[PDB]
Amino acid sequence: SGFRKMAFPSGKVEGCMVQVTCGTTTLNGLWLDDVVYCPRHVICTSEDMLNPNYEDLLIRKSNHNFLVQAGNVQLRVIGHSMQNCVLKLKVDTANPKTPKYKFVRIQPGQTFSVLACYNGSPSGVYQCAMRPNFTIKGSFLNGSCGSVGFNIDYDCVSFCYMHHMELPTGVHAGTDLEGNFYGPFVDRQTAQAAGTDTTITVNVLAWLYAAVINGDRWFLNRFTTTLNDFNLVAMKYNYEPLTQDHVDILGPLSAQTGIAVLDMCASLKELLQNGMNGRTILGSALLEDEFTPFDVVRQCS
Amino acid sequence: SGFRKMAFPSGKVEGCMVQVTCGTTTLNGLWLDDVVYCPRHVICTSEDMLNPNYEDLLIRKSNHNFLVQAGNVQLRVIGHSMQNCVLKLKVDTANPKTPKYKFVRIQPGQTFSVLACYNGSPSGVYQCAMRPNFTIKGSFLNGSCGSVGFNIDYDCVSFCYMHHMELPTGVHAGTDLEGNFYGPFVDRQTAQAAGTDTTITVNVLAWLYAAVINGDRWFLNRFTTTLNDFNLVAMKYNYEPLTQDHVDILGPLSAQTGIAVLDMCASLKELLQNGMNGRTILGSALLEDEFTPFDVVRQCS
Amino acid sequence: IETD
Amino acid sequence: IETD
Repeated sequence: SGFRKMAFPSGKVEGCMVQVTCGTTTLNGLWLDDVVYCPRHVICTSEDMLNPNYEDLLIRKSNHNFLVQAGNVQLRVIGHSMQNCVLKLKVDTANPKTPKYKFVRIQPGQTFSVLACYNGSPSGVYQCAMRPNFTIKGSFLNGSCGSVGFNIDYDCVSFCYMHHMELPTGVHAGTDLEGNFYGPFVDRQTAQAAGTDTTITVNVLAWLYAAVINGDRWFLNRFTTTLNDFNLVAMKYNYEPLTQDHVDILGPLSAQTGIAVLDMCASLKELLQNGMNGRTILGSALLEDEFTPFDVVRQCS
Repeated sequence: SGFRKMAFPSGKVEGCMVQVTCGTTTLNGLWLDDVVYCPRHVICTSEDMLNPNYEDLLIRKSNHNFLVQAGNVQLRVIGHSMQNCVLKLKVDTANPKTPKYKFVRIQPGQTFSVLACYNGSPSGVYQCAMRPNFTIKGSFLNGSCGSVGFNIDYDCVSFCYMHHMELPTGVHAGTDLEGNFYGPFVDRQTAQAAGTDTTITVNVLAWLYAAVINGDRWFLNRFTTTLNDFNLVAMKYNYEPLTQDHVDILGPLSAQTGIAVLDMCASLKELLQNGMNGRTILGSALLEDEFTPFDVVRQCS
Repeated sequence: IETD
Repeated sequence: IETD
C-alpha cells in the first residue's frame, strides 16, 4: 500500500509566526508566550556581516529599532537580548495561540518539518533530515530566515531548527532555539565549507523496511553480513557507519517484517555494489535516506 | 538554490477535521459551518458493500446512528442526507474555526495538499497530483477515509478531494466535496480498473524549468521541435500529449528563464530517447511530474 | 476495493 | 554565505 514523505500538521506553528524588521532587514520570528526568537544577523548591515561584533552592534540598538508585526497588529518590544546566534525580543503581550512546546537539539540523520515563512506569513510545509554534515537541503527564498523546524511529540511542539543562511551549494544552515549552530558554521561572511555529505545508512535501512511492509521485496537476497563487513562497503560508498544502536532502533521494523537487521544490511550491501538495474523501490530510482525508523513505524501502522 | 515538494500550511483544515462513527465504522469528517461531510460508505456493513443501495441503507439510518466527535466533545446530529457519494450530517453547532472556503473540482495533473487524518485527528500533510487516470498515489492507513485534499487560494481554502478507497495497486480514489468520483470508480466491492497511469508532461516541463532556475542546466541542448513532433515521442513513452494551452501556462517560466517552451520540449524529447546517463536533476534520478507550472512560479520567487 |  |  501507499508510502509518502509527510510533514507534521503545522497549525500549532502557524499561530507562532511573526514578522521582525530592523532597518531594511525583514525576516521571520517565533512568538512563544511573550518572547520573539529570530536570527541575530537581522541587526547587521551588509558591511557589518564582513566582521560583525554582535555584542557591540546589539548594544547600539534600542527596542524601537525592532518592528514586530503579528498579522496586521504591531507588537510592542519592551526588551532585546541575545542567546548565542538568536535574538530574543521580549514583548508586552503573551501569544494567545502559544501552544505547549519544548526546545530540542536533534541528532544528525533525524528528520523534522520546516514551516517555510515569508515576511512572517506561512507559505509551505515540508519534511527533511539534518544531513550528517549538519546542513539542511531546504527550500528557502530571501525572507525565509527565521522559518523553524519542528516535530510534534504527542501534544508537544518540539522546536529543533531555525534557518539562518544558505551556503554556496544552495544547502541551508541554522541553529537550535538556544541559538547554537548545527555544524561548524558562523553567522558572518567568511568561507565556510560543509563537510562531506554522507548517506544516512540507518534511514535507508528503515526505508527498505518500509518497501518490504508495502510489498516491494525484489532486492531481498539470501545473503547475510556482520556489522563490521557491512561498514567496510558503506565507507567505500560515502554511507555513514552503522552502529549497534542503529541496529537497536531498527529492531521494531525487523520484528514487524521478520527480516533480521543484518539480513537487510546484506540486501543494501548488494544494491550498493550492483545498483538497481533500472528498477525502482517505492517509486524511487535512488535509495531514500530522509525517513527515520520512527518515521516508518509512525506511517506503517 | 534549494527546491522541495511542499504542502500548504494545514492549520485552517486541522480546525475542520472531526470523527464520524456509524455502527463499527469510524472515519474522518470535514466540519464546515454546521455541516459534516464524510464518505457515505460509512453506513455500510461488509455485506452491504457487495451491492449497496445507498438510498435504501441511508433511509434505514437515523441521526443517532451517527456519532460525531470534535475533539473529546460529541456533536449533536439533527439531520442526515446524501449528495452523490458524500454523506452530509447537519449538526446543532456552527464550527467556530470554520475558515473561508470553497469547493472546486481539479483537473487531471493539478496538485493539492492532503491532510491525512486518523479517527478525526490530523496525522500528516503531503503534496500530490491528481494522476491522468484520476487516482492519487497517497499515503492512507485504515481510518484515513474522509481525509481531504485542498489548495489555499489567497485567504480561501479550496477543498478539491475527499479520500474514499484504495484500489488493488495501493493507489487511492475519491470524490470532490460534491461527492462525484474522480475517474470511473464506484463506492462498492466490484472489479474497477484504473486506466493507464501516464506521465504529466506539462508538470515535467515546469520541473525542468525549476531545475534551470536553480542552476541545473546539463540537459539543455541546441535542438528544437514542433508541438506535433514532441507529442509523437511523448505518446511512445506513456507521456500525456502537450496542448497549446499547456504551452500557454508554461509562458511565465519560458519568460523567466528565456528558454522557449518548444526548446524545453526538445530537451525533454532527448532525455526520453536517451535517459539521464546516471545523472540527476534537482537530486532526482527520475523526471518529476507532481509540480504544476504555478507550483514552480509560487516557490521560485 | 479496500475502504476505511 | 547568503542570508535572509
